Amino acid sequence: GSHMWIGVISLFPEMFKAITEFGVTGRAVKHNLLKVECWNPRDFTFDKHKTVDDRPYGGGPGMLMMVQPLRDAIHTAKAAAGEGAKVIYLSPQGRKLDQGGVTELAQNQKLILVCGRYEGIDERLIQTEIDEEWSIGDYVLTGGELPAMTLIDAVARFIPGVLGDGLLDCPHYTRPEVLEGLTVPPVLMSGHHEEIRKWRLKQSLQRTWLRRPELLEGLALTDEQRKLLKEAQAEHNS
Amino acid sequence: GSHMWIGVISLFPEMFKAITEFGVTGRAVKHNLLKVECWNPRDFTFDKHKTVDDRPYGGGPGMLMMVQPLRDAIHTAKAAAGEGAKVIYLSPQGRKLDQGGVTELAQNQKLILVCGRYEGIDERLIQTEIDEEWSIGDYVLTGGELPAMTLIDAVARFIPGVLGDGLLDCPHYTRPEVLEGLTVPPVLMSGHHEEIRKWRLKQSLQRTWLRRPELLEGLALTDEQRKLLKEAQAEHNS
Ligand SMILES: CN(C)c1ccccc1CNc1ccc(C(N)=O)cn1
Ligand SMILES: CN(C)c1ccccc1CNc1ccc(C(N)=O)cn1
Repeated sequence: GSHMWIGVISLFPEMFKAITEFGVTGRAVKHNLLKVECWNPRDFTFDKHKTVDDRPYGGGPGMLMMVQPLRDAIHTAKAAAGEGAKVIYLSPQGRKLDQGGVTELAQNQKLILVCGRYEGIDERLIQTEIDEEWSIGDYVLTGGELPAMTLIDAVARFIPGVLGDGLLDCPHYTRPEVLEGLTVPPVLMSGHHEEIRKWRLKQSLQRTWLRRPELLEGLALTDEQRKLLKEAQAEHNS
Repeated sequence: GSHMWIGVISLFPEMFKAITEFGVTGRAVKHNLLKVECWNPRDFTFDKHKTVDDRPYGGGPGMLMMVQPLRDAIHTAKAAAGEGAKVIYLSPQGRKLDQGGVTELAQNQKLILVCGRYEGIDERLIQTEIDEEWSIGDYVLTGGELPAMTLIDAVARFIPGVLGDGLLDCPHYTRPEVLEGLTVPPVLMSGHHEEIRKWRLKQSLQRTWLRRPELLEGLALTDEQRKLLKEAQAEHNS
């Protein structure tokens, strides 16, 4: 339907089984809502030892991905994608991912995700082959595969059929009714649908204010949200 | 040595093969620098259908993780860890991970990572069993397993033997010397070690200023960094 195709360039394509074989994303793949197709630069080498790294000009302790096998793998993925695939490189230098960015990326029917290893890739391939650079957060990983899988999982939630507002989630409770002396809030047992809705929203506002108050500055709260937030801050200050 | 033990509670422990079987983290596991041990709540069920989810009090469309199998799995992991393991729950409601937070977390010799599925876990288990909540970024995933693997990979880079300053990385170049008409900066072929160091630092300052200027506000630049940043901004404005 609104299915999504994701090409992946990675030296460790088997890592992607973590999303393609399990849970909600594994079901999306099995039901053809999400297709994930991997190309490995190692298969595009020609020397006897299948070399995929190379030395940086200028010296330094690290290696980079070797240009030729990576470029050839990218070209093959682009040819398989046909027209209109956006090519994304995952790196700490990229645009910081957030939920608005996920929903932007989810608009593409095709994406190609390039997973860097070693110290990364040659800057000229970014210029010539990459459309957008994205980061999953301000921290350093050993390769771009976990960022690519994170991005796939986040976008997959927007594909119609895969599943069944700016604020943090409210607390949730399940059985039993008392757990190490802690009881479930009585409103949640009241059956009063509207009191339950307002309690949950007031809790989300309170938790957002206490934990991540900067997230509130970016929202235009509704009148109801403004009132419940005021109530929660009054209670907090009592 | 400074090895690290990470207990994981997950309904999909096989996802963790993505970090334990491949690349730098797979080597860390093989060489006993990193141990990752998984417990699955499904193995702590007692009904015929091995039920691991439960309905939220108050209604709503989602399910939560069932308390009893999850609590029992957590208790088993804590007993295996012995004393001093910090128990972390991965969620969007948690403290936002960044590199300073990774280095804080890397100080622990033992961690237990609880991976939520469905709409998450009962709030009272957070109160009774979880030490810290952490988020990998402001976006929603289908479970906490990719956040846990991201955290493991980021912390593993701090374990002595696993591998071979606030700014984004400089561009890097490898063979060939000309690539679709784009040449390598001559300084990197100069062999002048000190000119190369300064060029790389000036590029990191320039890229940080242009892409993520808020990161600069949190740094106390050195005199040399202040001078190279000034030079880069002068060049940019020429
Ligand atoms: C080895 N490095 C630093 C590297 C350098 C450049 C590109 C890819 C990599 C692979 N590592 C990544 C990738 C993404 C993220 C992120 N925060 O999105 C963190 N680490
Ligand atoms: C299903 N949800 C929303 C959920 C709710 C609460 C806990 C765990 C989960 C599992 N999903 C996660 C986990 C972490 C992150 C993150 N940004 O660190 C994103 N999603």
